[PDB]
Amino acid sequence: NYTFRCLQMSSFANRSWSRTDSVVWLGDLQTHRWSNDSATISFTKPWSQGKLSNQQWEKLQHMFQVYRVSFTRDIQELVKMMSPKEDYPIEIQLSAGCEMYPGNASESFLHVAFQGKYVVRFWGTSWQTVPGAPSWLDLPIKVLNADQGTSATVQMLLNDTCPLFVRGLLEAGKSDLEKQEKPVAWLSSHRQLVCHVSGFYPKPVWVMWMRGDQEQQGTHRGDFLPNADETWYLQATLDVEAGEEAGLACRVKHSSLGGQDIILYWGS
Amino acid sequence: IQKTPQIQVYSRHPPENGKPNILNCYVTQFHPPHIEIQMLKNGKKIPKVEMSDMSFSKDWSFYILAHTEFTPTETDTYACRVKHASMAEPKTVYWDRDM
Ligand SMILES: *[C@@H]1O[C@H](CO[C@@H]2O[C@@H](C)[C@@H](O)[C@@H](O)[C@@H]2O)[C@@H](O[C@@H]2O[C@H](CO)[C@@H](O[C@@H]3O[C@H](CO[C@H]4O[C@H](CO)[C@@H](O)[C@H](O)[C@@H]4O)[C@@H](O)[C@H](O[C@H]4O[C@H](CO)[C@@H](O)[C@H](O)[C@@H]4O)[C@@H]3O)[C@H](O)[C@H]2NC(C)=O)[C@H](O)[C@H]1NC(C)=O
Ligand SMILES: *[C@@H]1O[C@H](CO)[C@@H](O[C@@H]2O[C@H](CO)[C@@H](O[C@@H]3O[C@H](CO)[C@@H](O)[C@H](O[C@H]4O[C@H](CO)[C@@H](O)[C@H](O)[C@@H]4O[C@H]4O[C@H](CO)[C@@H](O)[C@H](O)[C@@H]4O)[C@@H]3O)[C@H](O)[C@H]2NC(C)=O)[C@H](O)[C@H]1NC(C)=O
Ligand SMILES: CCCCCCCCCCCCCC[C@@H](O)[C@@H](O)[C@H](CO[C@H]1O[C@H](CO)[C@H](O)[C@H](O)[C@H]1O)NC(=O)CCCCCCC
Ligand SMILES: CCCCCCCCCCCCCCCC(=O)O
Ligand SMILES: *[C@@H]1O[C@H](CO)[C@@H](O)[C@H](O)[C@H]1NC(C)=O
Repeated sequence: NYTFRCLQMSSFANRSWSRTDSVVWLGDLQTHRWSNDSATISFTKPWSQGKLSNQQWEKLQHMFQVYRVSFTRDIQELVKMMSPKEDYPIEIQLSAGCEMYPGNASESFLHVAFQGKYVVRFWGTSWQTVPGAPSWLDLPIKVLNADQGTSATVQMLLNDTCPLFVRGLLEAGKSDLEKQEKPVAWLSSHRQLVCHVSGFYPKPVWVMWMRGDQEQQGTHRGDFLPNADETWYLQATLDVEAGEEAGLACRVKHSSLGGQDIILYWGS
Repeated sequence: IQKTPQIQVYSRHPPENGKPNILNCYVTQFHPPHIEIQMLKNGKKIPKVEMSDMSFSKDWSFYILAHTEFTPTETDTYACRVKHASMAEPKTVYWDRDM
């Protein structure tokens, strides 16, 4: 499965200052950025245009160009109309895209948060507030639903443009998406032994403290932390009675290694 | 509501004294998105730090990754210092020399 997510972050500081910036991910690899400072959407991979021709990409970009200006005016007009019940600053985020599965099946989504909290989604043929969202959103969402053209455009973008575009990205970016990068590991430290594993791609990995053949149950996996070169970092820690670290090893299994696991013996 | 940044500092390759490497400062779980991040060598601002684009997670909180070339040695300390509206003073997290 690969999830394509277009993430928009818009900050409205006051009546005279706002900015909107976007980033786009296919899985864990960034494919676009769109700075406020930029007229056009920037490519972060040689395959960022997918299988679209320059003309078709221009048309898609044009639609976003119109949307970005339209969205900014819409929010600024909403805040004017609500004044002074809704104070600046305002932070709006939007996460839109689609999840691609086996066969050629996909599900799309479009969620919007206001001040850090999920409040609105597009679903089916309409925008809706989510339960718990502030009641002052009901009226502007009802008005947005009367815009049949925008509704048709969004239903096209979610149900059609998204999975089509992403199918093209998956073909054009195949060698980057299927890349294998090998982890390197190192050890450090009544106490806590730490096995650090860095540089692996893709994300699935198995890291465990071992005594010979026996997995040490008390092994705790840390959070996955990103490196800056599209690989991952993870530590696994084990609390051990002092003096009894002899015989322990960290073992790392990862798709890039074949069946040649990394084994790092403590104290050695 | 404001959320306070979490700061983790870790090395791209095994930290070996005298060996050029890359130090990361991953800053997560904050809101609003405006933030100032510096990486420090012996308590002073390192000039060329590179930053990822800001992005956000499923829970809507923001994250960003800072990184800088570094060469660890046993006479230098490293840190990541963050200023954000959620905190009255900047928060500094020192590299533990192991991560
Ligand atoms: C795009 O796909 C939409 C569905 O996909 C979901 O939403 C999109 C945004 C993506 O996120 C995707 O991944 C999601 O899974 C699709 O939306 C569907 O649109 C049709 C109409 O075009 C809706 O049908 C109407 O349904 C209501 C009943 O709806 C309620 O009950 C059903 C369950 O029974 C629920 O699923 C809904 O949530 C509601 O609770 C009927 O009353 C209505 O019948 C009336 O109108 C029809 C004409 O359409 C007449 O023939 C009838 O006799 C009645 O007059 C419709 O049947 C459907 O609800 C909606 N799905 C959802 C979940 O809302 C959209 O059309 C696609 N657009 C394009 C351009 O491809
Ligand atoms: C995110 O991107 C959006 C969209 O591009 C940015 O919004 C646009 O911002 C531009 C730049 O501000 C804005 O253009 C200004 O409109 C003003 C009033 O509407 C104009 O009066 C103003 O002209 C002044 O500044 C220009 C330089 O930027 C000068 O060339 C010009 O001579 C004017 O300078 C006089 O006036 C200024 C005060 O503004 C004064 O201090 C100077 O000394 C001099 O007296 C600009 O043309 C666009 O209209 C906006 N586009 C839209 C809304 O579609 C947005 O700002 C970005 N956000 C951030 C934070 O960067
Ligand atoms: C503080 C409030 C919280 C905000 C939560 C609300 C959710 C905001 C979502 C609003 C998104 C749409 C904003 C623009 C829209 O109102 C409209 O002005 C424009 C312009 O509309 C006009 O032109 C179009 C064709 O360009 C149609 O003809 C439409 O009928 C017409 O009104 N429509 C488009 O750009 C359609 C593509 C929208 C993609 C949205 C992706 C998130
Ligand atoms: C904005 C979500 C639309 C869903 C899928 C559209 C198909 C391809 C879009 C690629 C680039 C999108 C650029 C970011 C736009 C924005 O958030 O303002
Ligand atoms: C709005 O906020 C901006 C960004 O914080 C600030 O610099 C400025 O005072 C305000 N803009 C105007 C035109 O007053």
